[PDB]
Amino acid sequence: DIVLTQSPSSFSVSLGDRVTISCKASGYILNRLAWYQQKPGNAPRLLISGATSLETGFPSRFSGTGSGKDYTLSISSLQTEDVGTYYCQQYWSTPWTFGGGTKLEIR
Amino acid sequence: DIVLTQSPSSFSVSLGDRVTISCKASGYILNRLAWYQQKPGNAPRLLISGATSLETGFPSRFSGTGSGKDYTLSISSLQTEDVGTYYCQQYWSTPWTFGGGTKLEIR
Amino acid sequence: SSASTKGPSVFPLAPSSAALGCLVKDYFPEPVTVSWNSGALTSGVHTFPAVLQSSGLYSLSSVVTVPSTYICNVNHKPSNTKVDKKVEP
Amino acid sequence: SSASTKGPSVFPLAPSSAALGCLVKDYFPEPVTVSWNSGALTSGVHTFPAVLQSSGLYSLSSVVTVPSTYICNVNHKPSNTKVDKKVEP
Amino acid sequence: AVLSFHNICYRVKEILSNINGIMKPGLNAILGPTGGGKSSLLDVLAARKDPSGLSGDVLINGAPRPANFKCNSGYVVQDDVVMGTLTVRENLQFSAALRLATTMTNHEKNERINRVIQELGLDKVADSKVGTQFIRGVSGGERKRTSIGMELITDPSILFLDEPTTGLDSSTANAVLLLLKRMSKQGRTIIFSIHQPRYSIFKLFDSLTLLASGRLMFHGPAQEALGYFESAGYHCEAYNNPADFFLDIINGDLIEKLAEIYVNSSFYKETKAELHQLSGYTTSFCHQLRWVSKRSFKNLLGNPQASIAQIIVTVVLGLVIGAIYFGLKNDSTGIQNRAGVLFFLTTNQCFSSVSAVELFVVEKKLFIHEYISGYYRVSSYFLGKLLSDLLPMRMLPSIIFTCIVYFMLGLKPKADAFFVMMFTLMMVAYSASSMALAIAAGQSVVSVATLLMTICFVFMMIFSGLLVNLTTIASWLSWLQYFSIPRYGFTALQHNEFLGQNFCPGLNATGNNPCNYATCTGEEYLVKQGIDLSPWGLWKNHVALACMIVIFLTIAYLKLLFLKKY
Amino acid sequence: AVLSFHNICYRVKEILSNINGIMKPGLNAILGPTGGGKSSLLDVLAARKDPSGLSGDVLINGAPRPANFKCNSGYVVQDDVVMGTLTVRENLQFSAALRLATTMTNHEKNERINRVIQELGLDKVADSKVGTQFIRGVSGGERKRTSIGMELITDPSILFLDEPTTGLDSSTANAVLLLLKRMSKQGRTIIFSIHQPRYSIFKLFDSLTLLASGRLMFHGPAQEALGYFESAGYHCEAYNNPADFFLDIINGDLIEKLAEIYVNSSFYKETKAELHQLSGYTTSFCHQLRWVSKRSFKNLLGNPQASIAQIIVTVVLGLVIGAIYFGLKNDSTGIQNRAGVLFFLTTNQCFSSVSAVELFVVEKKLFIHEYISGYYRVSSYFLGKLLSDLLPMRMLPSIIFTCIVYFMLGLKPKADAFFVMMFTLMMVAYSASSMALAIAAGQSVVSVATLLMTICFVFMMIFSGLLVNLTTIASWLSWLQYFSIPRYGFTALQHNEFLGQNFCPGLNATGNNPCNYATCTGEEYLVKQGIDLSPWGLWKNHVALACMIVIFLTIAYLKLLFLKKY
Amino acid sequence: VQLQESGPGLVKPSQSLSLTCTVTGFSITSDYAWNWIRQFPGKKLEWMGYINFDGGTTYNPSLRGRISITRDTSKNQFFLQLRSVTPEDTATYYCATFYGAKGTLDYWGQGTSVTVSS
Amino acid sequence: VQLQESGPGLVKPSQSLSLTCTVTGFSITSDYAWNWIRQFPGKKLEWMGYINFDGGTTYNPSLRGRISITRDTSKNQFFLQLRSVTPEDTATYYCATFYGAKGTLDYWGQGTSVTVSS
Amino acid sequence: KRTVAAPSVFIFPPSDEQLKSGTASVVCLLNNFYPREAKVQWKVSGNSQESVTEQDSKDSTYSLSSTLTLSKADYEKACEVTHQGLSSPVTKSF
Amino acid sequence: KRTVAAPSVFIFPPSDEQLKSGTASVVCLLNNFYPREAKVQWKVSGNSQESVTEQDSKDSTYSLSSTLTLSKADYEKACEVTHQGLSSPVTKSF
Repeated sequence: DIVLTQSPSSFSVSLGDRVTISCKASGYILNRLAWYQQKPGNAPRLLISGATSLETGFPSRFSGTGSGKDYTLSISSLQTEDVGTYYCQQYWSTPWTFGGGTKLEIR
Repeated sequence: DIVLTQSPSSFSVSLGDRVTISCKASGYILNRLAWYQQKPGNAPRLLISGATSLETGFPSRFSGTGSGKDYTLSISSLQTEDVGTYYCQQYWSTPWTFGGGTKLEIR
Repeated sequence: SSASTKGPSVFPLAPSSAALGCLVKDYFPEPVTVSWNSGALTSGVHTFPAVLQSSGLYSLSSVVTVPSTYICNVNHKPSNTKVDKKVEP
Repeated sequence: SSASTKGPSVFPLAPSSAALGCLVKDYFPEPVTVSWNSGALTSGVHTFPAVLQSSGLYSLSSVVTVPSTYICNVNHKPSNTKVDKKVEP
Repeated sequence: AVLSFHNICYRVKEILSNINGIMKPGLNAILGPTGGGKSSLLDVLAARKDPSGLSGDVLINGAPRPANFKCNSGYVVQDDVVMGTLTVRENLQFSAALRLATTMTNHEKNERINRVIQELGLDKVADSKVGTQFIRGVSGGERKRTSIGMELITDPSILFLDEPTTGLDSSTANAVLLLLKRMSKQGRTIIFSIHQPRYSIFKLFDSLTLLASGRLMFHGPAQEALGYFESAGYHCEAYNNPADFFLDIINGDLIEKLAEIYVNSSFYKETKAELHQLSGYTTSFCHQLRWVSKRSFKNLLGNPQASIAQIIVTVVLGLVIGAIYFGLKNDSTGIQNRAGVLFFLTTNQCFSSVSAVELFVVEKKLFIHEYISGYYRVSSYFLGKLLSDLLPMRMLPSIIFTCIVYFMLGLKPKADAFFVMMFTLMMVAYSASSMALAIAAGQSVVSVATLLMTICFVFMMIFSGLLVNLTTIASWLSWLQYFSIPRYGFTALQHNEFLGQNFCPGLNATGNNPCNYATCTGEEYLVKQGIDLSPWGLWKNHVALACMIVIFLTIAYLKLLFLKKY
Repeated sequence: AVLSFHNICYRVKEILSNINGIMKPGLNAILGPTGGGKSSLLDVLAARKDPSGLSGDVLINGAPRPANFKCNSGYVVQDDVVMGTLTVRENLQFSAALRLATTMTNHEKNERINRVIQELGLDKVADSKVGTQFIRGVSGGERKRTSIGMELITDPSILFLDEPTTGLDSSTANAVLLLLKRMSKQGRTIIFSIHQPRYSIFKLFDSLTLLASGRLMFHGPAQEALGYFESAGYHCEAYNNPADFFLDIINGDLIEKLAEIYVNSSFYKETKAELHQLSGYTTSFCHQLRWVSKRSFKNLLGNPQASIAQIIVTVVLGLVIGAIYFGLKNDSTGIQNRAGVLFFLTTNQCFSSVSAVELFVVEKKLFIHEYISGYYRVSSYFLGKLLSDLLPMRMLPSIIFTCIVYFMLGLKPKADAFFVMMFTLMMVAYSASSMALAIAAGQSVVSVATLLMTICFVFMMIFSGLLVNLTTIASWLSWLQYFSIPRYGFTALQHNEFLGQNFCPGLNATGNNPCNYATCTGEEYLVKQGIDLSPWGLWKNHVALACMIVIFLTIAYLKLLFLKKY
Repeated sequence: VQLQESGPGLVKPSQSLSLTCTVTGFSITSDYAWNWIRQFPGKKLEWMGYINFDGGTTYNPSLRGRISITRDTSKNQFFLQLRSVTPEDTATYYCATFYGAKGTLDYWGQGTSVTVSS
Repeated sequence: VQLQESGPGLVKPSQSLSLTCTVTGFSITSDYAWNWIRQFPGKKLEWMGYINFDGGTTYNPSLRGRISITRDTSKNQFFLQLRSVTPEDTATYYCATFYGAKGTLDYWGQGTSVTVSS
Repeated sequence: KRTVAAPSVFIFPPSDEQLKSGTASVVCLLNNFYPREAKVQWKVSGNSQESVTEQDSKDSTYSLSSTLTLSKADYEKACEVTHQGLSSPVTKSF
Repeated sequence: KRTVAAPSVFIFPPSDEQLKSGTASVVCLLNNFYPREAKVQWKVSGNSQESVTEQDSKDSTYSLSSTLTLSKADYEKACEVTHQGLSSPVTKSF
């Protein structure tokens, strides 16, 4: 199967700053990568589908900019609504797999 | 190549009536069928795209209901805005082909 | 047409000095056929493609080319108006 | 949620009649480590998962299970608040 | 009966120039160098050569040979054509079943067989197998006796033997010729050719005919030949064999001298006077079909390679395919797997059917001998061999493959779909096998037919529809697809599997496809291969395979009908 | 030189029991039935049999045979191994090039060849070809003389011939033995076996040795044998050959009785006395490779099927493929066409390489004779035959296919892509050919090796990656893919074609795909086949093919190193 | 469109776990594939399997023989049944919809916790 | 998005016809395929060919060897060039965009007439 | 391109027979013109009709025709063509 | 299912040493309860923090701990636990 690594388990960033989350695949994923945001006490919510397309209902402050085996999620000008845990997921190979998750513990 | 037949060259219909236009293919088309409306002096305008799906910016008074080799375009409760020439087109095989066109004329 | 059956008006016009034109003005249902000298001269005819009006009627322009007696007549269909018109030599 | 670097408050509470709990209240940055009898006892410890507050601060609950002198002390890293607390037998 | 040949000439270019002689009850030998007349005279005397070249006259008891003569006389081939996997009793029974009249009770035929098998001294081997590659059995001398007994069934007044000891050790060859001399004393006329006989053999002959380069060198009583050549001017020493001394004279220790002396010699004038003094189906088609089929079936059972080996390879390959393709999916790989496994199954039926080249080729010498001897019609032979050998060995592997693979792969779980696969795998095997028989029939060697078969299938397999999309080929090649056996099989199997399958999980593409290129159902795959979605799109392939069977089995029959027998 | 043998016994189970004799300048014949000692005694005397069984002693002029003896004596095979597409001059030149010392000038070797070719009476055929399937040439008598001359190059004091008259007509067999008697008068000791000589041959012999069932039955001067057997109690008539009369006595008109008589006979005691009066590389590797390669190249040029026919088939098949796949598209059919044409090209290099089975198998008898005779090392032979035959006939068809198909199809229009295809087609041909030589080397028949090769390629071709998607196979079979030659070729070709192609017209799909399942670029196709998109994903396949070449060419060499020569 | 998990929140070791999911605003036999996903106490996510709109089904190899998914098309239900349950998993369980053409989990239930222990 | 045909409206028999199409609001090298379609006097439609976003091109077999389509990526132009023009194929010529994933001609120019006569 | 042209224009007035009917159909024929794309305008504006036809059989010029339908109250009281291939338009009166 | 158990509750009051500092951390420990999911309320709130830890290592119940931060002006003037495993809360005072 394919394993996803998110390199930091947690961050520490100030409000209003830029932040960038990295997801590394073991195999080639050819942009079949999605990002999920989870607020505590709720289901994961889809944020990006395909490596680069943003879901309707999120602001253009978010964008994804990966290719090949290395993928990344950018927030430019992060805001107080963005605090949470972020996961990448591959959907190339039928045993679908999430990254370990990374937590933006806004400080 | 694939030839499309529209059976009548022209109709004759009253306002508020129901009308139904038939397109027959020579080969199997597997719903790769589109309909175009042309007003005189203008380019053809796309109406249905894939045998059953309707374009945003047309009334739900139109719908297409084909399968296999035989396809049809229905108008229930036609109106004065609908008068014109209608063509089917296949987009299955690489030499794309239109039906001979059929004209709606008021009665 | 907005509505059901009515028969054509017909008028042949004599030339300046040559060609003969007869106009078959407003009619429906539309499958009109036109005859010159009742079929005695089928050569050199051009019926121009018919018009459509804002009422939805149709009009047809019938022409012959010939250095010149003549008849323009029209066996029009559901109206049975077998319209007939004449000119002098 | 905003933390500037600030060190923990610490308090051990003696039991009813047994287990000892010391609470390491509000602190940041978060890499805290807690020590019982300054490392002379390590069996039967449970540090409960830490909280987070609306200010952005963290809190940790340290417990020992033992039929009982004791020290709770905390070698917290980025503020040199090496906090130390005692109970009598 | 006395057999007399007068002014015999034969041309293909002459090979027998002018020959005169008489042959009589007793043991009569035809000798000379191998390229000489020796074999061709035997085959003229026996009516085994084409009458178009023959320019003299042959009489029996002073009357012409009847056209029936091939049925009333025995002829024994040099290398034995006997069935090596039947027993001696069974080989004689097959000859008796077809050369004797239909009038006779089985006991009246066994009286004939028992008189024959006792007279030949075969009693200790009557129920032993006649020996094969996989079966040790009866020895080469007894194998030669067995072949003689197949001709003695009819009580022939004349026996012809081609080279009867040219293949046996000297201590066997003397026992074979001592057996033949005891037979000659029964009043049978025995006529035979030989290669360089020992003095120990040459003493037995009742007449000698000697031939070189299509000229007669001597004809007369056999023991007079030495005195004739010593009178003609040659010399034999002590310790030297006359039969080698004659071929030495022919080889110049010139043939115009030896021919002219014989024309002047006393033995010619006596022969010429004698010749001027002398010049004064059995059975139904059904019974032939029954016995041909029966012998052919015992032969199939008496062989490991033609039966057990192909069944074992089928079961093993069926389980290997069953493991590699285990549990087919309805996903992005499911089309590739179903296309590739069905393409393996049809092309494997073609290349495993190349073994049908061997059906008639290995039997060719036996067929021509038995056909000339009047055993059967070409119709009852050809049908009796299809019905016995080809039919069961093409049903079995088709049934076995289908029973093993079908439920391991998880192909469509419907009863008629399973039987349509089984019937389609079986039609492609008979069609490929019939093409092999059309290429092979009448040829004498397996290798050229096997190559031509293999070359045909690699070109047919390009036009199969897996490797190239047939809808894309230029119109001036495109009609070549109608000639391909693998394509009709593969199209029928793809039609049967793919109809009503889905391959995009989570996407119901049945009423529309939301993005044009996705290829999400088996109907989209079928039309993209140019296949017809109607029930006639399935069955059109089976009528095409039935036509290729009928055409190729006719070409195979007409090849045996117009083969040169002589 | 006199060759003497004392108390010879040999066992595989004994086959020579106890044998004693002396052989001398002159013409010495070994006779008896075919299964007797006759051939095994010749091969013991000649040192052509394994010393592990030999239990007696053999002795030349009163001194032991040296280990060098195989190089100092001539041995002529029964069926001639001479090069049928070289000339008589060239066959003698190849023997002279390797059996004479490196000291000698080409004129000093041609003096040896001229003395030999004149003494054999070959002068009218010195520049004629020695005869082949496609080439009429020198007749069987002069073909036998040519084989004798290849041994006379060294002036051997002893000649051995197995069965020298067997397979020749009686006038030729006399001319060969008359030639041998003239050679014996030069002081050479000539020792040979015969199958039943004519009286006119038997008069020539200077000694006779007679053997049956591994017992000696006479040894002495040849003309005394008749008087010995008539004294022992048998009778010869007039008109009968002594040489047939001896084998008749051995056949019982018992061998223990006839062996006991010989032990008591005068000729034994006289022989036993003398046997107690007695007993009281040449050349570099480079020169061998040079001449082996040269003979092998002249042989390749002297044959149509091994050269011209494979080139013609390659050009025709290249243009047929070039027409069917003409002008590849970037549409929904373009993946199927590129996958299928590249799969045809690699599997065709495998099945056309099955002809490499024939390389060593057809030369086996010639190799074993020349190796035992000390012509060359196994290393210089094996390399000199790879370098000459296998190397050019696997470059050419790979270059031709690439030049024809590439620009007809319109494969990637880049210089390095064209040369990577050409190199990949060439590596898969050498790898498949090396596997053929590993299966074939040391075997005696083409058919079993050809079947085993064909069975290997159909299993390798399932694991190629077209017919089954390799990412889906169960883990306990999946490791079988690493053993397949077609897969490394096909993976390297697919990598080279598909990178940077697009297959969905009117859609860009480099940064995203609007709907999944669509498969719109060659990278999506490659990763869906489990192929690696890095440059190591291309080259990994060529290091794998180079390893399979080195392993299989080592197995082919070790098979010739440990083959049984005796 | 809308989903809701339900079932027993507490189960014995070596027994079988069972959750219903009820769907509204869409038909489970019209389109899409219907998933189960679990989130551990260690906050990692595991995807468990699906049932497709045609009733075909697929599972994560980590759950070999333990899992099956089934449906009742009479009332838009599908069910997770997970046998030989063990205290080492003890996760929060979600049903979700896989959109097919887009490739993503677009709609989720609120999820339900399951406790497993002695 | 926005298309516009231009060129000579009148041409000689056996000459070459030539139309430019200029695109605005989108880039011709970005995504789609770019078509030419003609409508005859006595209305019927014929599709003529395309150039793709990568510069690959395809033609109707009715126009064998007569047609080519080419582009200038400096200024979002593509061109119909049709040689050996004949009075039998006077028509109204349109450029249009083929959307690829959807499969339809979604955007059209207003079209331009061409007259051919002796 | 056949050789470029202006129009030529002929008025088609009523017969001595037609005027008995209370209305008239006065007409204007446009002939020999090129390349197809004239227009007609009527003077002395309602109930106008016009139509156009293909190339002529010997020079390949076009033909066009147009109508004014008119009453006995206003007949006894002209067509003009804005063809752009002229230097300026042409007119004639019934 | 371990056997079901409504909580046990122990108050954790300040030492003889702590009250010298002007503020206090007064605490309430929840122990032996099951299955995880209880809550704590503070009497004589807002100044509160709490956590639940993992299963106990020998009887496989749970532990939880909770706090109030308080002043020398208001310490010397209880925690109540709500759990559904019995029909009522339980309470004790520092």
